[PDB]
Amino acid sequence: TTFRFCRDCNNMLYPREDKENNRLLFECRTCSYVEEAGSPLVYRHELITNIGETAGVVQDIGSDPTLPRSDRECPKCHSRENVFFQSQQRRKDTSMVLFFVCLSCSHIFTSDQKNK
Amino acid sequence: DNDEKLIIRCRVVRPKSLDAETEAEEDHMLKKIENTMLENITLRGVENIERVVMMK
Amino acid sequence: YATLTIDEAEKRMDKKSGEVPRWLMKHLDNIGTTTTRYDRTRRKLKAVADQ
Amino acid sequence: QERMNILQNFQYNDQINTIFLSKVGDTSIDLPEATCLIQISSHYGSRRQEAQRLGRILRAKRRNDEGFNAFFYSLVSKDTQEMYYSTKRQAFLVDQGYAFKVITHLHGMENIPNLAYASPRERRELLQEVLLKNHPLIRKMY
Ligand SMILES: [Zn+2]
Ligand SMILES: [Zn+2]
Repeated sequence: TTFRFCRDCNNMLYPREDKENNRLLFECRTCSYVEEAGSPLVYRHELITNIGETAGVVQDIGSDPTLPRSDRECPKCHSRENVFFQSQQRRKDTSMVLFFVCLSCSHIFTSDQKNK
Repeated sequence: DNDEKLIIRCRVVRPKSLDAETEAEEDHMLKKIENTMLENITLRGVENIERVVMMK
Repeated sequence: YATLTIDEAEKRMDKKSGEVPRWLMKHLDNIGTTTTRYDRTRRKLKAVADQ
Repeated sequence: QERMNILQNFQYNDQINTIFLSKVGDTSIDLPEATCLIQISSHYGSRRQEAQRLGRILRAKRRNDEGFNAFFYSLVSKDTQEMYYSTKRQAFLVDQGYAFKVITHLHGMENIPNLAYASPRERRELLQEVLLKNHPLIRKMY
């Protein structure tokens, strides 16, 4: 949703309907810090979410020994060594597709040919 | 049904009378309305039924 | 930003009342109740200075 | 409740001795005893209404008093249809025997304390006043 915060007291703003121009105005509840909104979206709720299947990837992901190694193709540097792990989300109806992280360039790629 | 984007849209109708405080708190009641379509609307079937499978 | 007291807060956040309005203290500031210390001193300063 | 309050204020309280009534008092309803009636207007030439109003004061308390005479005045507008309507209305009462004595002069108009519409402009203002006379969740959103 990309919440915006006030620049005076650091409080996240709320949308307010005005009949002067009929535009989305995000204002601060504390000091009336009124600003324009760069997107008409104010509320979003997903039932099935693909965000978090690649979570936890840092610059030192390949240094951890218990993550298994493969010999797949990394399409950024053509490397023969990479680590792989499934989706870290624990949903009961999630897929079993893997995610592969290269060590040379830290590029992530999935093994979903239905998606590809 | 043949569209690549599966979008259904809804709006609520404003009354002819003036609303001095309803429009300010409209977002919360629209959230409540989304919540009451989330679980309280039955497209088809009867209550107290979870999942049906077929066997031969 | 003209913070309020607690005696109204406990009554508002009990289930006695309905939905909390989004701009309640903006309406209170338009009325002029429980404002900042700066405005509270400025009102007395402009009352004394006009005499 | 307002009607009953006015009725007991008429019956018991002494600073209210005059009560103005519409056609409701013409019918058979309970009214306090009175000795004086003033009939300003009426529903055209109805002979029934005259005796209906006159029977209200026929049950006066002072009937045992010697020399007591109940008062029944019929205010009419001269040279207009009040004369015709009242002459038609008094036919049953004069057939019963009552005599309607005419009064064209009242001693006290010259030295009345309160003069109503004495000024010509107030009379004109009254004249143009008469002329100008003739889903358990969506329920909170509305
Ligand atoms: Zn602020
Ligand atoms: Zn690579």
